[PDB]
Amino acid sequence: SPVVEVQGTIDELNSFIGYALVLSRWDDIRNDLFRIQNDLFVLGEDVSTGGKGRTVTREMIDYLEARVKEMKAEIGKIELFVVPGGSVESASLHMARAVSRRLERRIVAASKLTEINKNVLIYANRLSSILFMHALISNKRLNIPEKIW
Amino acid sequence: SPVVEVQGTIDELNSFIGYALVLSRWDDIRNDLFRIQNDLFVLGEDVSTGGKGRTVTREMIDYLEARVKEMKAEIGKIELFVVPGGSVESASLHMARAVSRRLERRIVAASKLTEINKNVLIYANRLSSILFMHALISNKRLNIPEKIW
Amino acid sequence: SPVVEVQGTIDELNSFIGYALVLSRWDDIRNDLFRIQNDLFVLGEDVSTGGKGRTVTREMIDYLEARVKEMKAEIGKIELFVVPGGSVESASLHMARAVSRRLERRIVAASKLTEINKNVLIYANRLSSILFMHALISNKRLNIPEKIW
Repeated sequence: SPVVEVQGTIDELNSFIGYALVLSRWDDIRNDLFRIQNDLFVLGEDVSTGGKGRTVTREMIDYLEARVKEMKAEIGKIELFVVPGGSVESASLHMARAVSRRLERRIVAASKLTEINKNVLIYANRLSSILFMHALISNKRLNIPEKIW
Repeated sequence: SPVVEVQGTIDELNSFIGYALVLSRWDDIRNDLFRIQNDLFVLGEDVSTGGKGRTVTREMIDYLEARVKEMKAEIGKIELFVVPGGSVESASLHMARAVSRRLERRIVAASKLTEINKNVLIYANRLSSILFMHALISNKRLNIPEKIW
Repeated sequence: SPVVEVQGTIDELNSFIGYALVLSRWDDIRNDLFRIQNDLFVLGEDVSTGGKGRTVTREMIDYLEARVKEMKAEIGKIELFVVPGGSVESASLHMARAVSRRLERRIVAASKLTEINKNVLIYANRLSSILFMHALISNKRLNIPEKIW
């Protein structure tokens, strides 16, 4: 309000990511998540300072994209319509992903009323993607098959 | 936006249900929850395709109602103002229930701007009810009394 | 809608608090949380009955403030920009805190359309504060250092 809603959602997302992090059992995913938590403070500042302070960089976005590609290689084909769940590790990541998608919606809504750097929405979008991959990888490493609709 | 918000909330709800499912210890509740997760994909399609694709059926609604009646028989009298919590199993179901109630609110809001089949809101309403019953049953089976306000 | 959104958020918050309560390992925090869950029913009635029924008292607000001061003494200096997480106990409290902050936003929005007692927003604000302190105390007692951005 106008960006207070976005800021609040970033905060909520960060808390959900912290929860997923505590449950994660792998260093690569844990490192991704901790990096993201720090990136979210930058995203918040970018949005709040109208881009006058620290800003979301293309490098930050590229890291998420690179990790997504790497994990897609580990998973292989991804059948559409994955039922979210399986393990608590994956479940927590799917909940975090849902909040990240809500963040995307809030950014889009706020952008129509206030100026927001394009990298903010782009980062949020890539974050939703990496969290989905984290969820799939977690189940795979725990020997839990995905259920499809 | 107009239904993007509803779709996003369905997604969030599905993730919370998946979490509650992983924590559940009984086949009847687990089966209800998995059925619901699949029903939510149908609900999403109904809303997105304006009812042109798959739609929420009265049969789907009736199943939830039948299960609610069955569980009400197991619980007996339900004193109003149950403090949500007790066990992690029940706590997760109460969180899922809160999101389902949010889904109801989002459907009502969207229905004033776009056409949405009546079965969509009805299903969402019954879902909020069954999740409440799941929470009560879970505590009962775990020997945890409910706390009342 | 106008206060239906506030009521729904209070419900969601109560469910998140119940989750954090189940995970808590200390009587002081557990007692605070249970008191809050009961206070939330009062907050809901205050909002719904337009202040005609039970209302949020200054005493209820004072209790939260007193507990916050007490816990600040246990923590000592609080470096700004705490990354939410560390333990599942703290993570759940940070998630609850995010929902409480959302409640604050919803109350502010609703107050511009309907009359709401000032104690309602004040209580919500203090609740967000105490949950943050609960999260810090939980990690401290579990020998988990906070991570700072």
